[PDB]
Amino acid sequence: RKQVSDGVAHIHASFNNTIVTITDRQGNALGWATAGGSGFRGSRKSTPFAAQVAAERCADAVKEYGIKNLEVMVKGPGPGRESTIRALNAAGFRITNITDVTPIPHNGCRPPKKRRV
Amino acid sequence: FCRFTAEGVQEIDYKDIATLKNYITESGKIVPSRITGTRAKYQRQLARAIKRARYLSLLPYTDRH
Amino acid sequence: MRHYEIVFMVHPDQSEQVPGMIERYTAAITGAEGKIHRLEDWGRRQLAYPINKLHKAHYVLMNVEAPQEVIDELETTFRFNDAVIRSMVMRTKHAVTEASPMVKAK
Amino acid sequence: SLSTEATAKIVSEFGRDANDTGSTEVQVALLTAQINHLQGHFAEHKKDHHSRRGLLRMVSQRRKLLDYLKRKDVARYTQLIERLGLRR
Amino acid sequence: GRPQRVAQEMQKEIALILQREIKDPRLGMMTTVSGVEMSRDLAYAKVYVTFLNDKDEDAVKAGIKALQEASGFIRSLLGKAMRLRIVPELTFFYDNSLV
RNA sequence: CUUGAGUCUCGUAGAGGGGGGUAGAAUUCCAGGUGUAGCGGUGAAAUGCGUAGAGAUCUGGAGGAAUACCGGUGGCGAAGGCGGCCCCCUGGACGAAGACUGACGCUCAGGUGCGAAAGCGUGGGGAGCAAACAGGAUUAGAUACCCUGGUAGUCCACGCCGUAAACGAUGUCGACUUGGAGGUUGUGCCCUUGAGGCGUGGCUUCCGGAGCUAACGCGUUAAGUCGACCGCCUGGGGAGUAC
Ligand SMILES: [Mg+2]
Ligand SMILES: [Mg+2]
Ligand SMILES: [Mg+2]
Ligand SMILES: [Mg+2]
Ligand SMILES: [Mg+2]
Ligand SMILES: [Mg+2]
Ligand SMILES: [Mg+2]
Ligand SMILES: [Mg+2]
Ligand SMILES: [Mg+2]
Ligand SMILES: [Mg+2]
Ligand SMILES: [Mg+2]
Ligand SMILES: [Mg+2]
Ligand SMILES: [Mg+2]
Ligand SMILES: [Mg+2]
Ligand SMILES: [Mg+2]
Ligand SMILES: [Mg+2]
Ligand SMILES: [Mg+2]
Ligand SMILES: [Mg+2]
Ligand SMILES: [Mg+2]
Ligand SMILES: [Mg+2]
Ligand SMILES: [Mg+2]
Ligand SMILES: [Mg+2]
Repeated sequence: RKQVSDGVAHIHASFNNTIVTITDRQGNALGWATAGGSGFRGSRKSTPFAAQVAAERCADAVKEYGIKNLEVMVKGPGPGRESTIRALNAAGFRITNITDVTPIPHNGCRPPKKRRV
Repeated sequence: FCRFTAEGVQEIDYKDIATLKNYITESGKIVPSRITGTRAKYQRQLARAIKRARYLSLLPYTDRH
Repeated sequence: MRHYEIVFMVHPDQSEQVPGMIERYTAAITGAEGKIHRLEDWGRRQLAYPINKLHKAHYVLMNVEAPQEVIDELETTFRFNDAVIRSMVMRTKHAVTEASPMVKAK
Repeated sequence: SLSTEATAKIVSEFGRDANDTGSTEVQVALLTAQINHLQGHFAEHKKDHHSRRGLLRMVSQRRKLLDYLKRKDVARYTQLIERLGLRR
Repeated sequence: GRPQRVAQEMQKEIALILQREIKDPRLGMMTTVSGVEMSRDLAYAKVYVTFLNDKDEDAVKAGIKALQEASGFIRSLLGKAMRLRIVPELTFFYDNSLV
């Protein structure tokens, strides 16, 4: 409801979903839409088209906060980073920088065993 | 290439931040000798000096802070 | 009787407390029949990452030639003092009496 | 290992002259000095097996040096093994 | 196993080893992978890479060229990573998402 | 006697070993700020998670385990193995120039020690991971593969176990025999000196000559030409089983 006019969009790009959330520069969130919550499931739940649909649905819920300046931070090399980026770029937003911030450990924990498929 | 051999330095100071910044990326991770052309001995010295400088907070570990 | 490079940082809120600690440690290491080949007070500097939600720590360097006993109780004092946030004791095969790059800029 | 002062003193003591570092006597003396010193190390680092391999090697070579000495001239052999308190 | 399950898994693994374990400055652009399709036999696989830089062929050409030249390296990494029998031969293709 | 084998002196490189500290990412959890209906998962699904407010996001804290980048067709170690940084104790290797000892050597049945992982005993710890197990699916069938959970275990201390495709499927030591291209680590001499040139050692990777080999291949780090000692083999199965 207020005016910040300079926010940041976290894009959790999972291999099964894509979570876009715009937040105040100090981590306080404003709104969010998901590729799942945009009426998609199964395969389509993780397709770039559904990713851009979710990006636009989330943009349509923060426009009343009055922002068109964004930095975006992407996490997870899932399909649906390119899509949401170009979507929120085609939503009248000005993106100053895009940043890969996926959490990479320095050999922290043992990962789950590989799937035998 | 092999700049340290031209310098002739016995050891690379971890206090020489100006020099060390030329061997880390913006991410803050060490650059392999494969592209800087550094001799293996001096690349090991660089790794040790950079890790020491990171400990003393003279260089960042990552770019996320 | 080895050579040591001792670099430690001080809480910036105790910046003027520094020379006291400096001269105290030098007196301790010299009264233990251990020389001192260098001592530089780099002063307040901006950290490259927070340390206990903090920046602008007070760096100070020393170069000593001393026995291991005085060095270990010195690092013990470092541990049990809280005005110092982070210390570092390293060895050196020789004696270094020169200018650190953090004073050549000065 | 041994410091330069310790080795220099042991050479001067058991050797013929200052630069008699090769005699069987000084070799046995250096070996037993290092062994006695390493006893304290292995009293507490009892699972340092690599250093213990090195120690066992030096024990073995002291044994064969002593055997060569006993076979060369038993008088000096006995005098040495009594000056060091060995072979008992 | 079934070629499409292996396709999904190999897409995950190629995306992973493509984001992290690359050093070719020719690569970059947050290179994503839209998917990968492979034959009934797991011997061959075609990856559909999607670039971000301007779609001008001067750059996407160089990207696919670098990918095809590093295919051996990516194949070695895949073979040690994803635990299958034959380490398929990889063929990269620009997925023209803009139609 | 000094040529083998050792000792001393000065140095060099190293994830060699034991002990103690400490740092920074990440996973999990706990407590808050923001913020709302999904999250998670699959080839599709459900079991699972959330309206007590999850997931996502920022801040703070706890705890355990492992150390991205450097990183290497690298290095060290007898082998197994060893990877942040710092200190302490400690083993070996190599080089230069000498000095010293004077065959003190090589191999080794029995013997002694070391010896991945799993496992065992006692106590502690327990984030992640995960046999067994519990579900959800798939399937003719699933007691498998896939999914959600998940105990032992993985971690530490002290003992035990003594086995691996413990592999270079190649015992140790010594001598000799055309080359070429690298890596790594010393070192000598010379040039206006860094740079560069000419040497000379150690270790190591890859082609290949003669020779060898059933062939594949090996090829100065031999599987070539010889010597010393040790281990071992004698058709497949029965069986590394019975006693
Ligand atoms: Mg999927
Ligand atoms: Mg020795
Ligand atoms: Mg070590
Ligand atoms: Mg706990
Ligand atoms: Mg040593
Ligand atoms: Mg003589
Ligand atoms: Mg035997
Ligand atoms: Mg075990
Ligand atoms: Mg049991
Ligand atoms: Mg146990
Ligand atoms: Mg227990
Ligand atoms: Mg699990
Ligand atoms: Mg066997
Ligand atoms: Mg092995
Ligand atoms: Mg065998
Ligand atoms: Mg030989
Ligand atoms: Mg070796
Ligand atoms: Mg060959
Ligand atoms: Mg032979
Ligand atoms: Mg043969
Ligand atoms: Mg038979
Ligand atoms: Mg049996």
